[PDB]
Amino acid sequence: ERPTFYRQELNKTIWEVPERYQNLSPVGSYGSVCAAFDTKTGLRVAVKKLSRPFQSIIHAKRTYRELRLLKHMKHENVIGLLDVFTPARSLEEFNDVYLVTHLMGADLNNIVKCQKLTDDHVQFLIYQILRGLKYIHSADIIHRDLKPSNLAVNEDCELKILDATRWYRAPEIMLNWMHYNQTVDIWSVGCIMAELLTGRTLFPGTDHIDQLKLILRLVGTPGAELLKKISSESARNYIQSLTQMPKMNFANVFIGANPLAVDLLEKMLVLDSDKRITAAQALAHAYFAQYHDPDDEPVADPYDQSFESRDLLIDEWKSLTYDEVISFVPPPL
Ligand SMILES: Cc1nc(Nc2ncc(C(=O)Nc3c(C)cccc3Cl)s2)cc(N2CCN(CCO)CC2)n1
Ligand SMILES: CCCCCCCCO[C@@H]1O[C@H](CO)[C@@H](O)[C@H](O)[C@H]1O
Repeated sequence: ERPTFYRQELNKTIWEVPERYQNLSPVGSYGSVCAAFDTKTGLRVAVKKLSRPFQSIIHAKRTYRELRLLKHMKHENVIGLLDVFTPARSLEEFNDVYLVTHLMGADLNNIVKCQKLTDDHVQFLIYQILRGLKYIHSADIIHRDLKPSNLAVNEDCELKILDATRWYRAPEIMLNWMHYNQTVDIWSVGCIMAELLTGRTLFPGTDHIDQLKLILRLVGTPGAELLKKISSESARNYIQSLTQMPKMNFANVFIGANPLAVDLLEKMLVLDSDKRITAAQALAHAYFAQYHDPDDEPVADPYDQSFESRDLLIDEWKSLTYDEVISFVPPPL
């Protein structure tokens, strides 16, 4: 039943892992991650030892959250769990949690290299992002922090969504709006897509307020219909005092780009989050003609997020985490 574990010192703690995982090699330091080779599967994997997983109520809930989330994600364009383990033989000894994923070799900073991608290559990368987003959103989950560094790719350009840092952020998050919808991630995708087509950051704001300034120069100041939906007295009054800027014509901003790409960008980067295109709708858009397949753009099982409202003791989060470790089933090889 239980695999045989071995001990090895790695970034100044004692890691303890099943024999199947060979040649651990630190690559990052919440938790440290080593690259490794999984002899059972012939896969190169990332093994993450969680740091201080049950040191406080907050740590324990965070551990449980991360485990719950990774266990739920089962989709080609989203990072999944290959394995989860502990050296512990019972709940009473349970102090350590290790998570295992595919070892991703690069992210979308490394692929762009600040040089333009071809339009065919942007189609394939954005398609995959949207395919992953459809899945995530169908589980009633919002990513909230999509950016090139959270987008990992292999050598065949197969992409997985993972989880300056303000450049890809929807204006309503910059404003602390608090009732975010799923199209915040769509905003992020438009920013990424722009950058891939042009080789340049769309909105490289220097500071917080500068980020909003650059955003408004592209998409115009709020229209009459948007203004009706703003409950904040301070926001309305400040917005009403700005010199009204015209939304720019994206066709005369993204010069020589596929006009289908431009049309899609217009539908993603609408100031009004209620009027942004959804991921499912973006997949049906003619820009993705050569990739779109309704038979193979799957949705997720319902994801039970009720734990998030709960205030439980360290030992209760720990036992729930231990239940999740014990129930884990490896994906089909
Ligand atoms: C930090 C790092 N990650 C790499 N790949 C990763 N794949 C999966 C990872 C991972 O974190 N998964 C994961 C997640 C996402 C959540 C929970 C649990 C887990 Cl386990 S991290 C590669 C890499 N390289 C450094 C630079 N190069 C040397 C240059 O000569 C080689 C490549 N560096
Ligand atoms: C000065 C910069 C103006 C930014 C305008 C923010 C537009 C965001 O769009 C708004 O998103 C809210 C948050 O989810 C929704 O509740 C509103 O219905 C929607 O119109």
